Amino acid sequence: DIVMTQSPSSLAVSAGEKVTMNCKSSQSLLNSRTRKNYLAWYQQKPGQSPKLLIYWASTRESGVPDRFTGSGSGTDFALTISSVQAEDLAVYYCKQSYNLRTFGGGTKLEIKRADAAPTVSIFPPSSEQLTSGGASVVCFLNNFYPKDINVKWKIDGSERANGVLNSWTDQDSKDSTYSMTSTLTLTKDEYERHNSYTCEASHKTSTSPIVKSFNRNEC
Amino acid sequence: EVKLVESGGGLVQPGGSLRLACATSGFTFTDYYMSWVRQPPGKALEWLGFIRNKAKGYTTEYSASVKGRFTISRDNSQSSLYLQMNTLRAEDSATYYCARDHDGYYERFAYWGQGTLVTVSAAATTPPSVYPLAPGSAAQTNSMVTLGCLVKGYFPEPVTVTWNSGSLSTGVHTFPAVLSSDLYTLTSSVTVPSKTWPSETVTCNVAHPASSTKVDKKIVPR
Ligand SMILES: C=CCO[C@]1(C(=O)O)C[C@@H](O)[C@@H](O)[C@@H]([C@H](O)CO[C@]2(C(=O)O)C[C@@H](O)[C@@H](O)[C@@H]([C@H](O)CO)O2)O1
Ligand SMILES: [Zn+2]
Repeated sequence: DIVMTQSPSSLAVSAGEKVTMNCKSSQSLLNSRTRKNYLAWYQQKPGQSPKLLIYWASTRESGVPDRFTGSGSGTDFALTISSVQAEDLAVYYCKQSYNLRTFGGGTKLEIKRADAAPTVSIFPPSSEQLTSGGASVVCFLNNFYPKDINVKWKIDGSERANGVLNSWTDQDSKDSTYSMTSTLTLTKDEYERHNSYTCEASHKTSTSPIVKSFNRNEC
Repeated sequence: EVKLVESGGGLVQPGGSLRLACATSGFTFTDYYMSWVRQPPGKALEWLGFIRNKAKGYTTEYSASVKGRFTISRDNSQSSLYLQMNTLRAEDSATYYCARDHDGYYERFAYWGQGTLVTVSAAATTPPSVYPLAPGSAAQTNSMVTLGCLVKGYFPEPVTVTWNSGSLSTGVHTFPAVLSSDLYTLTSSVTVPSKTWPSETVTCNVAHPASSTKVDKKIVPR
């Protein structure tokens, strides 16, 4: 019954800039006996376990960079990053331990950087997959920014939307780019009725779609 | 060094039970409260409970979301911590973490394990098909070349993908799995110097712990 809320839910900041994120509790976390606020901050980078950054509101855990500062008291707390680095991409959670423990819902910190065009690679179905009756054609759209991007598939010059699934990665911790995979899955029998397989990428960095394709006759 | 390692996660039927374990080393175990925290895929952390230290007679407390349904216990002879879950439902699908908690003074979870993923579902375990993604000859003319592995048709999560047993680590993108027809599919790409391939080998190593699957697939020129 202590409700923790964090603000904003997400935001994007460029390297070098300051970031402020906020944490509110439904009830004071100031313990009268010890005169400390029982409020910790944790950083969870993509695919990793949460790591402790700050506890008792303002105490920085050893080994945490100096650019992280906790502040606040009672029901209102903040985590401020003085100068953002690409590696700071993460979700940041506050947590009370005044009465049992309760996490806030997190603030997702994304990194803004300069626009970048994707590198596009296309791959035909493997002979292993084909022997078993299936045919997946895969296209990677790698290291681009910002996240929005559109892929079009053409089979013998005509567009196909059925059986196309897309998946974006989380932002990269080193270059702040996104990557996306587009997989078109057909049956072997349908795959074999056509020749030209084309993955087309449309991203704000060019009015020209990036086009990669292969021809079944060529292998 | 301090070490915490969860085990026991995997697929369990709705209404079933599952016990997780957390093995610790590298600190005086009985001095610490220990907590369990879970995280549904893509969602926020949720604190579930703790068991106190020796000084406070090892008693337990639970969040309201799980009180009466989950039990925490510890083995102080082996420095191990347990979470027994009963009557599992879909909302319980999550990565579960053990974390070192209060030592009677400090208010912080100073250490966390890597977490173990629990999936609550009636679907059957299905091992992945792993297919090589070899670059077209048209795509081998540049400084950098991109290879991949398609890991199709498995259930439950997770799978791991490394390249050359983990020695190729930069320039890798492993894409989040997509679920369809109650099977997951994901792919991974690695981009290397054209110098290195096909002259030196590139192999993706896929494991699917729920079916004890281990696969290496060597990417060969087509
Ligand atoms: C003031 C009475 C007791 O304080 C101590 C003690 O001196 O024995 C020391 C405090 O640090 C705390 O450990 C309390 C007591 O064990 C309760 O500690 C918890 C608890 O519920 O077990 C957990 C703590 O993290 C914190 O949430 C406290 C809460 O501040 C109430 O004291 O409760 O014992
Ligand atoms: Zn009690």
